[PDB]
Amino acid sequence: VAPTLTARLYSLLFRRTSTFALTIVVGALFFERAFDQGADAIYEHINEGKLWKHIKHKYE
Amino acid sequence: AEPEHDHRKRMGLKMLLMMGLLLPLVYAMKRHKWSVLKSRKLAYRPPK
Amino acid sequence: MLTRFLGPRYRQLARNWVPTAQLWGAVGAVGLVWATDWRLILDWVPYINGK
Amino acid sequence: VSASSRWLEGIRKWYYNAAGFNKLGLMRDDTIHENDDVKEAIRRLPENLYDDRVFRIKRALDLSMRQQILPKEQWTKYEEDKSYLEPYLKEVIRERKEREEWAKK
Amino acid sequence: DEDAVPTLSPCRFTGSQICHREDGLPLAHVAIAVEGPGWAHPDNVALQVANAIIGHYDCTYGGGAHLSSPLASIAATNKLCQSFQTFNICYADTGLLGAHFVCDHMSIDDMM
Repeated sequence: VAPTLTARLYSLLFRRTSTFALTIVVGALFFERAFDQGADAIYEHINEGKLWKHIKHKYE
Repeated sequence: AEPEHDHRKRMGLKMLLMMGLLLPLVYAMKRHKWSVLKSRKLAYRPPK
Repeated sequence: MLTRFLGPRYRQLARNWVPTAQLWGAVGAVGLVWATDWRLILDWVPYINGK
Repeated sequence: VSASSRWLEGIRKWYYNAAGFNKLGLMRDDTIHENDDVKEAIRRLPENLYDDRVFRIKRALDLSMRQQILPKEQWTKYEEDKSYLEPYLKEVIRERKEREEWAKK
Repeated sequence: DEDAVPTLSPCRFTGSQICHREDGLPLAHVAIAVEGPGWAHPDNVALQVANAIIGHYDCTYGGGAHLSSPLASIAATNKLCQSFQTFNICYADTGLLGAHFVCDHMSIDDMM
């Protein structure tokens, strides 16, 4: 399962510079988002100095 | 004096996280190509 | 005078590069879409609905 | 001859080891900076020396690349250091100066 | 019959380079190849057909520029070599598949 992983990854997606590119662009899409979630979620957890301020001052 | 204060530090976090991934990655790319020169062996075979 | 490129071989050549030219369009599509955060297109994609 | 010569000789042997080209298997004359006089002398070397000289330099560049050095055993011992290039260079300089004297008249 | 009769163990193909530099010789020899399947593999026929398409060349060949093989023709036209030959050396389970060529010192790149 492990060797065949990197292998299959090469087989189906890496040879043809086509797919190789098709994947990195498609892989950049999902990544950009998942990185911005975790990253912001991290920025929040170490803080909580703004935003939950909203639940207080407004709500109308 | 610095309204941007917080925004940059968020990017800064991303900048460290990103570079903490790109840096080793580029290193290994550069390591892989220099492979050929790092392990090259020489031999000198003059006549006689 | 593009008749010089009209024949059996040229026709075989075109078929051979079809999957490649198709895939290269797939790259350009997603490429623009992702780079401009195409509101119109991206809404259909699961997990990329950041609204 | 006595303590005196040995002292200068040992001061020289000390710098040599400190200069440290011997660690790369090099020889004094291999490190000589190439100028016109030097290029000509390199040119005049006989086949064997010229070949050895290139391999030495290649061994070194190769080391200086991976920033390694030779095992201690294979460093080039002072004494054992052949000034192969010297006689050639001296003659090349000696030739030039003759043209230069001639150019003054 | 009986005891002491071994079989042949497969040979690992490595994929590497061996350059013996010698500027005293006047033409360079170069031989590149990928790993071939070996004797029994039916794949050999197709491999042999592609090779035939690339073919060979030698400076005494009549017909240079008009040769079918693009390699040969470009080779002949731009005088990129003195000779070349494709090959498919078969061994049990492995082989060498490639080409060999002979050329001037300033043509090795182009030929490659």
